[PDB]
Amino acid sequence: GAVTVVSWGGAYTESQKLGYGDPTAAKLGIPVNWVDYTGGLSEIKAQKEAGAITWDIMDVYAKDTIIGCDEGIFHEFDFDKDFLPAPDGTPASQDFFTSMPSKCAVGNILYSWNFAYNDAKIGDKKPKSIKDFFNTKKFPGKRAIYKGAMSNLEIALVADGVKASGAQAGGDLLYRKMEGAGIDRALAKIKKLCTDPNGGCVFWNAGAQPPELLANGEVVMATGWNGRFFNAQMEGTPLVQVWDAQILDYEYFALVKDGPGYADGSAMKVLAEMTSTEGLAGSAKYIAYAPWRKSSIAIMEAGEPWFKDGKTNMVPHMPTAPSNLKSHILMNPDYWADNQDEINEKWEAMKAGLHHHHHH
Ligand SMILES: [Cl-]
Repeated sequence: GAVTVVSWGGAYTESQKLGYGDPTAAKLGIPVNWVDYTGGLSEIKAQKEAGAITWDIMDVYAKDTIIGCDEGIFHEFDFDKDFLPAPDGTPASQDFFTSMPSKCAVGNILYSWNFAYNDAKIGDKKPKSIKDFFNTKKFPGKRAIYKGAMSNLEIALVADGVKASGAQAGGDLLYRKMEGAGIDRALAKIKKLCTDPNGGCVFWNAGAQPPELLANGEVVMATGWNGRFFNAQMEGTPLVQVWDAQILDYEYFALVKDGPGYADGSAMKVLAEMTSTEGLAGSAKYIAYAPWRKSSIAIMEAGEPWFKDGKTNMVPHMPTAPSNLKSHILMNPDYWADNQDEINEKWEAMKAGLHHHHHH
């Protein structure tokens, strides 16, 4: 019987299907099918409440591993029994480079939220910083920003000169600066950008939208996920990514309880093989996302140039390359799991106000 995996579409799903889904299906004799979504838990909640679950494995935001575990949607793993050791025998828990954020999480890749511009359209002056993203005098034009508050509030505060630390024990220091007053400052900063006659905002939802909006000249700068910009670059689109105040984030799979392949073990078998050393390394032949396992990282580095063409080196494009980390923020999934409802109420009220005050 087939196992249904849910992911984010475009170049990301392609990297997963080619890197590890199709090989897993062929090896195990369990078909592996892909469904596109745009994140969150609303679809799976609706399916679960209706007693009609058709999804088996979900590729999810870090915060949603926590929420989906706490809501009883996802299966709590027994990590070293359920996931495969590295080839040398290292147990999975020691091969995955850090701890899981929830008992329901298993890592796949690391990715960055950053921004890009179209070098052929932007003009002679070239954006170089997150402050440039907000600078409508030096860089007039529309921006694309993510539909949700998550990521936007962080970059807004850093563009306001509030300091992030990047990764360190306890998470990024930025989050302690995102209490009520900091949230209000961030909302004001976004509102300012979106209401400025020399700015304005398009809110993107699907990961394919930022590169498309830039390729078509609909915005002058767009936030997005680095792998989606990378894919467009490798297709010949003259985008340039800016990594100042990039947010380093961790992606996961979760196993849906009571999905079609749950009781019979087929979904778990697929998941264990997709998240193997070889599978996670294989995905990085297609997209600039870093494998979660140390063993997979070592394979990629030793195998450079690792891109599918046998000539493009992948390490300099990775979210974790030192050059790309110089001023990064480390995403905090507990912050967003805990506070997204309260924040979203204020975020959506801000967005509704953009319309109500907008003159045709
Ligand atoms: Cl894409």
